[PDB]
This record gives sequence, structure tokens and C-alpha cells, in this order.
Amino acid sequence: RSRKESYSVYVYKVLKQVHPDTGISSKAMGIMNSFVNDIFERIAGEASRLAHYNKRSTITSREIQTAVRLLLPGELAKHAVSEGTKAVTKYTSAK
Amino acid sequence: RSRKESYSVYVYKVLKQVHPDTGISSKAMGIMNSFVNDIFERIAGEASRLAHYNKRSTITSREIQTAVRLLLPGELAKHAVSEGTKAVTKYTSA
Amino acid sequence: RYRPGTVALREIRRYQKSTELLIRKLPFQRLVREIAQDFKTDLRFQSSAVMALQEACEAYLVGLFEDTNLCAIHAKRVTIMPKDIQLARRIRGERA
Amino acid sequence: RYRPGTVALREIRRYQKSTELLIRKLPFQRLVREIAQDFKTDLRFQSSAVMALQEACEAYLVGLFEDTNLCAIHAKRVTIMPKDIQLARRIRGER
Amino acid sequence: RYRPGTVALREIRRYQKSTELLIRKLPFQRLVREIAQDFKTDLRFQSSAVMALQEACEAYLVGLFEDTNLCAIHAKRVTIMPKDIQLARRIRGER
Amino acid sequence: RYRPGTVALREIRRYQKSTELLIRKLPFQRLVREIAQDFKTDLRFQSSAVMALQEACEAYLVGLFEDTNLCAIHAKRVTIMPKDIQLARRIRGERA
Amino acid sequence: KRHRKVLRDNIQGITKPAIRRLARRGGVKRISGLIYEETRGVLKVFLENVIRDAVTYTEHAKRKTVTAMDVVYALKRQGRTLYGFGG
Amino acid sequence: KRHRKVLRDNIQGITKPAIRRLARRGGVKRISGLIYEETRGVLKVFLENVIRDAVTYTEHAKRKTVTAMDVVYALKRQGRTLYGFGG
Amino acid sequence: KVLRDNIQGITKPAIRRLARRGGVKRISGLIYEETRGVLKVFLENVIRDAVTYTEHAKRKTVTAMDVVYALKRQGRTLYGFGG
Amino acid sequence: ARAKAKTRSSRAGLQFPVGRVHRLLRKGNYSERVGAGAPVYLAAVLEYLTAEILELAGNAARDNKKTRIIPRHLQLAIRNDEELNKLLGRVTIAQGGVLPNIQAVLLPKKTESHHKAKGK
Amino acid sequence: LAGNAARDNKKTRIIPRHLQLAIRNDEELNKLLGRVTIAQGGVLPNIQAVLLPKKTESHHKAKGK
DNA sequence: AACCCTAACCCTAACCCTAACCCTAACCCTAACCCTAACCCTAACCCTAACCCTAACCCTAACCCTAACCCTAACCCTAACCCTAACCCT
DNA sequence: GGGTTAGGGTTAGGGTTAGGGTTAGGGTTAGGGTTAGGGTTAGGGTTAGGGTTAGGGTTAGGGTTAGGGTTAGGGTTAGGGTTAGGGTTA
Repeated sequence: RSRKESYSVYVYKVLKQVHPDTGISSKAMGIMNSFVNDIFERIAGEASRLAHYNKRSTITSREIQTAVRLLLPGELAKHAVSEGTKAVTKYTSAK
Repeated sequence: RSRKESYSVYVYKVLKQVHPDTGISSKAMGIMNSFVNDIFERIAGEASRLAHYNKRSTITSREIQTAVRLLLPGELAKHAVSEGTKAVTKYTSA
Repeated sequence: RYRPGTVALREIRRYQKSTELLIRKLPFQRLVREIAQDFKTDLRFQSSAVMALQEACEAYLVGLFEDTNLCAIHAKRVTIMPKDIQLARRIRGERA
Repeated sequence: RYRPGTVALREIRRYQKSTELLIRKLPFQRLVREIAQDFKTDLRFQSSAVMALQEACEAYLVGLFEDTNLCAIHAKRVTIMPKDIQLARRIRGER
Repeated sequence: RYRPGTVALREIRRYQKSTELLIRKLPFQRLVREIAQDFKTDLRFQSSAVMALQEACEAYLVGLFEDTNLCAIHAKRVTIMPKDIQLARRIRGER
Repeated sequence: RYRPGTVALREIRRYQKSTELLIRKLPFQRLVREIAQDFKTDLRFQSSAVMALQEACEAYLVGLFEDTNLCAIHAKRVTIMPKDIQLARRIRGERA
Repeated sequence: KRHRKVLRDNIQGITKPAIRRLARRGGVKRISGLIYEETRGVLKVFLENVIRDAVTYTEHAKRKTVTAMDVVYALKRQGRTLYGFGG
Repeated sequence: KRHRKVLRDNIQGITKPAIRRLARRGGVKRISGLIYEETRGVLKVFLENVIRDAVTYTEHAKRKTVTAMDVVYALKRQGRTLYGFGG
Repeated sequence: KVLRDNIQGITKPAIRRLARRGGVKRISGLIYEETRGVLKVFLENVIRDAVTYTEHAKRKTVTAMDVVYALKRQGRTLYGFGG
Repeated sequence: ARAKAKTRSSRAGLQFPVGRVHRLLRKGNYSERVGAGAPVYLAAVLEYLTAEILELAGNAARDNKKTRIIPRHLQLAIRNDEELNKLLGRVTIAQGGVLPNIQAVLLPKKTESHHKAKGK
Repeated sequence: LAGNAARDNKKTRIIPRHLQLAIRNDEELNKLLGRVTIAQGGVLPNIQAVLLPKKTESHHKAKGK
């Protein structure tokens, strides 16, 4: 049984964390699944070109942090950058 | 100083083959060089996605032939397909 | 006789507050099948595919009608003209 | 005495049959430098970069003016209005 | 093998000294039926009608080929060109 | 050092935008009256009738010259030859 | 069911043994590279602006079969009368 | 007796009162007369393009069934990332 | 960084011949301000994109290649300069 | 021992380099494997496109009394096409111009007649 | 159709030249009156591309320079 | 902003591998910077000629009326076409 | 995903006439253009000097990879918390 990859458990956990006594519907799960895979190939796709343009081939944390300000607008880009910096700091502080 | 890749000799040979006593200018060479590299990442870029969508990873002659009808319009697509088929036939013959 | 001007807004609000399909399914399937037969014979269709096609066509038609109305209402005209659709398509870059 | 209606077409044909620059270089360079200083100080500019910027700006302005004229001439008006530019930007999806 | 220049004239004389049909009947009937279906469905065909149609088409094709050959042989060329047919149609007034 | 090789293209734009008669209205009546003298003598041509025969011949020569130019332009030629006039008359069904 | 060959002859059949055989009757000796392709296209209009006349004629008499008596009146309008198969 | 394929009256599948309520969703109050034909022609052209793209895709995959995933991919390639159906 | 005398870099007779290339015969009055504002917004966007690109490359010189790449990412594949 | 093999472009009947595309497609991180006949098809397509573009540019330059292909000639040859304008529609060429397209409404259709001082 | 072409030639009426210019312009009107000949109406300004001056330009079969 | 009677789909546990997240050592491969020197960005100025700035005269152009008539606005008897379960297969 | 047999009720498709919406005609009185004139301000040479651009050994702090354990993670399964319609009340 070759099951298909889908983002359901993490989406439900995030929804329960940001809104109690809530949930997802039928088509809403597929909409969110198609939305995640769409931005997954957009942010990661620009990092490869940005690394190739500088004669490099290493996509680290800065390659993803800089790609936030290109795809995301203004306030959302700064918020995502701050969240990513806090996450990488908590990761480097303790393994 | 590390030389830079540019399409100049082949472009001049093609121009001389299709039009004698002709040549390229100064900015026209850079325009053609930027035009070649633009379509180079467009046709080859779609073949990778088309091969990944079918759980494959082999970009052969059919992957490039089918990508012609997607990027090129109508008559130009059929002409490019015929040229590619004749080229692959002359290659497989000898 | 009372003056019209209220049934149109009521129908607009009723159709905007609802998410029901307006175009049929079997005629659209027959149309896309006839279109596919012009390129290659022996072709079939599914349900989710024609549903996505109908949704995309409805979205495109809604956007085109909204653009046409916004172009016509700016010329001191409450109605639209057949040339306004071609004008919007030329501005958007659909036919050049 | 020539009646008005011919010098405009003559100037249009003369400017269309020529490929000369219309905007200056130093004012545009100072403008883009002042714009770059609003984000990060200690920034410089080149010649080919500002040339490509001027070419792109000239192409965008030509396209916007052509769209504005084509939108204004379809309403029985030979002149354009300041709202026509916003209308074209709203139709094209620039706002 | 035969030297090229006599088999062509022999075939020409053999096909000119005979009055036999060259195009088939069923494919032509299917073609004219498909053409008639484009205007109005539920249409049939007879035998004498399609025979007269085939005869008229053969006569028109023979005349067009003769005109094309007579136009091409006058330009110091033994072969015909695809533009010669359009030239003959433009001279005759067929559009 | 100006006449040999000029005005060849500076004269087409005039008659192409003019409605006047190229053949002059004087030398034409004697050419028609002498032709009809052989079929049946004792004839006469009207004033308004001699102009219709002149306009009919001045328009037929234009099409013949256009066909001759189109036939000569195909063989990589810029000038028309006497062998090209007889060629254009054989396809339209004039002399044979 | 139905046959998958619903193409109804996509203007084919008349190929090398037919176009060359028809050109050999007139006086054509050799054939270049293209020549064809458009040869099957110039015959499409000859049946597009002729059979439509017969259909329009049969529609006037409230009929549905294009007999040989109606195919001669359509060709007479263009200027190509045929004797024998018509009558 | 037992055959028949397809016709062409399906092209006129868009009526006139049904398209009135369709344009009312966007904000159109009054239409016209030739809109019923212009919109039909535009829809036919767009559908021909999308169907050609889906046919090219299903020919790359060597399949004869136009699935929703191929339609979504073709719409995304054209410039319309449709959500809901597929993945 | 100059005073606010460069934003008004677009005059009035010079922009008349600029619109004449596309096919404009008569303009208006508020166009000199609306076009300036639109050009300022578009230039701010392109400059922000080029700054983000040169910050990814850790460079302080806005080259023509970065501008061409930013224009292609926005949807304007400019030719001539760069590669 | 052994023989001396020639280049790969001479055995395929083309002038575009075959080994250059095969090496550039792999280094671009587009696919982990490149086919044998894959670069030949792309090279032939690119060569045909370049030949068509150069032929159109020469045909457009042969009417302007200039045997040198200037960028204005390329801009005039690309925009004046049906299948080529749709491919590079959103592509701008530097150091070029705009095709002369004047509307019929801007033409001087005033005519000093009729519109005179009253009615005779 | 002839009234719109009269305004381009700076005229308020339809002259026989405008009739010939408007009839020979539309495809539905030219195919209907193909064999119809107009009197004082002139022809249509049509110049072939091969008849353009220079064309070859520079030199083709020169000797010295 | 009846919220209710209807009422199935959003609903908290739970659960069995479980398949990916983490660990743990090796490496190994991926950025400054200090000499440097070369050519391109920028800094004062002269001229003088096309380019640009500023009134007068007037001939078309957009807008606000006036009457006017033909198309798109709103039921009514339908009764044909669009759904709504329920299996059944190829 | 197609293909069947009931059915039946909401949706689609035939007149109709009356009310306001483009269209057609006449100055109209405010609204851009230009050619005569002048006073520029941008289009070109000469430098030259500092302020950036542009290649090259050399690490050590930035990474990459073959091995387990294992916390976190992925298809099913109830019974309950508001969600859709139907008469009331408003």
C-alpha cells in the first residue's frame, strides 16, 4: 500500500494550537495540501538559482532567510525572518 | 582571467549559412547570447518537471520533443519537431 | 408600476452569498470531449478533471465580466459593450 | 500658417524612427542612489546597471502611456485623464 | 536499369491514351460526406452525383496542373514550385 | 548626372492616386470609327459613347499590365518582356 | 458500439500514386519537394463552395438526397458544365 | 440503425437568461446582444488551448484519460494555480 | 542621498515627447504627478529586489546582472545588458 | 594503434555544439542524468530558431538600405510576426524602438470645408 | 463604408474615387463586384516589395571599388 | 446575529507499528584578508546652437440642453430537463 | 469512472406591453496650437586623482556522510456540538 504524503496531523495540531475547539473540513484539507506544496517549490526553487548565480552549491540558513524577503511582502517577511532566527537559535543552543 | 562562455562562432556560421555577406553587430551579439540562455533554461527546465511528475528521471529525446509543442506555438513547433526527428535519425544512422 | 432597481441588487446579493454551480456538467463534458476529438480521437474524461475545468472557466468568466463592467462604468455608461471585452483582453494581453 | 494637427504627427514619426535616449543619466543615477540610501547606506552604482534601469523604466513608461492612450481614445476622447492611468494599473494588476 | 527520360514519356502517353479513373470512390464519398456534415447533418449521397463530382475534380486538377507546368516551364525550370499554383490561381482569379 | 536612373519610382504614386484618363481624349475617335467602317459602313458614334469605350480599354490594359508584372516578377526579373504578355493571355483564356 | 475511425477521411488517400498519376495526364514530368500538402487543400474549397450549393438547393424543395439533377445546377453557377453523368 | 457520433449544437450550450445570473455574481447589471456569441467564442478558444495542453500532457504520460492532476498542472503552467482538486 | 529636488526630475515638455513615441497626442495636468508616483513605486520595488539580491550575494555594488535577474523574476526578461 | 574520431557535431549534420549542452544541462542542477539524444534535439531546435530569427532580421534589414543587423532591425522583425511575437511578448530589447502604429482617430480628419463661417 | 473613407481625404461627400477605394477594400465587397469595372475611380495603390529601390545595395558585380 | 431541531461531520481518545527525527563520531571543504595595481565613477569649466519658454489670434472640440422611438426591462401555463438514491459492473 | 430503470419537482422556455435609455440635430462658450522673438542649459573637447574594482596562498570554522535508537508521526473508530432545512415569531 503506497500511501501518499499529506500534511494533515501537523495542520490539525497548528489549528488546535491557534484556535481551540476547531478543525478542518473535507476540501479544506486538500486546499491546504495543495497550498503547502505550491510554496514548497517556490521558496526552495529560488534558493538553488541564487546559489548557482554566485558559483556556489550550498543552501544553508541564509539562503532560505534571504528568500523570505523576496517572496513574502513586508511585515510578513520580517515576522518569518524573526521566527526562523529564533528557531535556528533554539536549535543551535541545544541539540 | 577565466573566459566566459558565449555563442558567437556558431551564431556567425548560422548567419553566414542563411545569409551570405552578412554579419552581427555589437549589442546584437549580447542580445542573441541572452536570448539563447533564456530559452535554454525554459525548455530544459520543463523536461525535469515532466519527468518528475511521472516518477521518472530520464530526459531522453521524447522529453525534449514533447516540450517543443508546449513552448513553441503551432507551425514552429511542428517544424522544430521534424528537424529534431531528422537530426536524431541521421545520428542513429551513422 | 414600481421602478426597478432593487430586484437586480437582491439577485446579485443572493448569488454572491451562495456557492452553487451555475453551468451544467454534461453539456460542458460533451463540449470538452468534442474539443479533444479535434486533436486526437479515442479520448475519455473524468469527474474531478471536468470539475476543475468548470471551476477555472467560471473564475475566468467572472473576472472577465468584472473587468468589462469596471471598464464600462468608468465611461458614464451603466451597460457594457461588445467592444469592451476585446478592449479588456487587449489590455490584459490575452489576444494582442 | 500651418494648421495644428501635422507637427504632432511629424514629431511622433521622428521620435519613433530614432533610437535615442530621452531621459538624462546623472539625475536618474542620483535618484536611484537616494532610493538605495533609504534601505542601506554606503552603496554605489555602475554604468551598465543604471543603463538597464533606464531602459526598463523607458519601456514601462512607453507601455503605460500606450495603454492609457488606448483606454482614453475608446471613450470618444482624444486626450487622456489622470484616472486612466490608475484604471490601467488596476486592470493590469499593478496596484 | 533504365536511363531517366523515357519511362516518364511512356507513362504519360499510356495514361493519356486511356480513359480510366485514378481516384477511388469510397474515400471521395466519405470526404464529401464529412464536408456536407459540417453544414447540415443527416445527409446522403448517390452514385451519379459523386461520379460527376469526381469527374469535375479530376478535370479541375488536370487543368490546374497543366497551367502550373506551363507557368514553370517558361522560367527555364523543368520542375514546378509550390508558389506556382498560387500564382496561377491569382492570375485566373480563384482566390 | 541625375537623369540616367531616376523618377522610375517617383511617377507611380501620381497616377495610382489620380482619376484622370491616361490615354488622351483626342486620339481615340479615329481608331474606333475606322474599325467599324469595315463591318458596316454609314455609321456614327455619340459623344458620351466614345468616352465609355475609352474608359473600358484604359481599365483592361491596367489588369493586363499587372498580370504581366506578376508573371515577370516570378522568374527573378524586374522588367516585362513580350513573351510575358502572351503568357498571361494563355492562362486567362484570351487568345487560346 | 462504434468504430474508432471517426476521422471520416482527414483529406487523405490522394497521395503519391494519385497526385502523380493526375499530374502525368496534364503534362507534368517531375515533382519537387513540397508540391503536395497544398494539393489536397486546393481541392477542399472546390467541394466547400459547390456541395453547399447542392445542399441549399435540396433544402428548398424539402428534400434530403442530393441527386445528379442538382449537382449540375451548382457547377453551372461557377462556370463548369458537365455532360453525361448529369443529363 | 445503431451508430451516430457527435454533433455541433453543443457549442451553443450557453443560453441567454442563464448567463445573466452568471455575470451578476461579479457585478454586472445589464449586458447586451452580441455578448452571447463573443463570450462563447472566447470560452471556445480558451477551452481549445487548455484541452490541447491536457492532450499534450496525457500524451507525454502515454495515457488516454484526462485526469484532474494533468488539468491542474496545465492550468498552473498557463498561469492559474487552481486549488481543491488534485495535489 | 540628495534633497527632495530629484523626485521632481520629470518635467512637462520632456514627458510630452516621451508619450509621443507610443502614440499619445494630448496629455493632461495631473499626469506629471501620477506618472511620477507610479514610477517611484515601481523603482522602489525594483530597488528593493536588487538590494535583497545583492544582500544574498553579500555585495554592495548593484550590477546589471542582478537587475536583469530581478526584472526576470518580476516578469520582464530584459535583453542587451548582462547574460 | 586505434583511429582518430571526429567531433560529435560533424556526425549529426548540425553546426551547434552537442557536448556543450550535455555538459551545461548537468551542471545546472536540472537533472541528475542527461540522455544521449537529448542535447541533439535541443541543439537542433535552437539552431533552427536562430536561423529563422537571423533570416527574419536580414529580410527586415534588406529594405532599410542597411546590410548591418542593428538591434532596431531585430526589434522590427520580431514584433512584425504572428508566431514569434507571442513567444517573446513580455521581452524588451534594449537600444531599440517602438513600431510606428498611428491610430486612425489621430489623423487630421478636420477638413476646413463645411465647418466655415456660417452657411455661405 | 465610403462615408468613412471620405473624411480621411478631407472631403464631405463621396466621390467616385472613394467608392472604388471602399469597394476594393472589403473582402465581402470585392468578391461580389469582382468583374465590375468603375469609370473615373482609379486603381488601388499597391507596390510590390521587390520593386523597392536599392534592394541589393552597395555593390554586386563591381570592379574597382 | 431567531439559534433550533435535526442530526453527520466535525468531533476527543487510542493506538501499532512506524517511518522519519536525532545521535555520534569521523572528516573536509568552504568564506576573509592582506600586497597590489589598473581603469572606471566621479569633480571644475567653455562654448554655442538647437532646444526651450512666453505671449496673441482663432477654429475646431466637448458638453448641455431639446424631442424621439425601439429594445430590455417585470408575471404567466407550462412541461421538458436536471437531480436524487441504489447497485453493477468491467 | 460509466450505465442502467423509476420520477418528479425545480428549472428552463413559449407570449406581452409599457417605461425610461441610446440615438439624432444646433450653436455654445470655454479650450489647445503656432509662428515671431530671446535667453538660456544640455551637447560636445582636456585633464587627473582619488575611490573604488580585480586576482591570489591559507587556514580553521563552516560544511558532508555511514551507522544505530526512537520520539514523534500516520491510517481507522466512536458519540456529541454545532451545522443545514421547516414552521413560528419578529
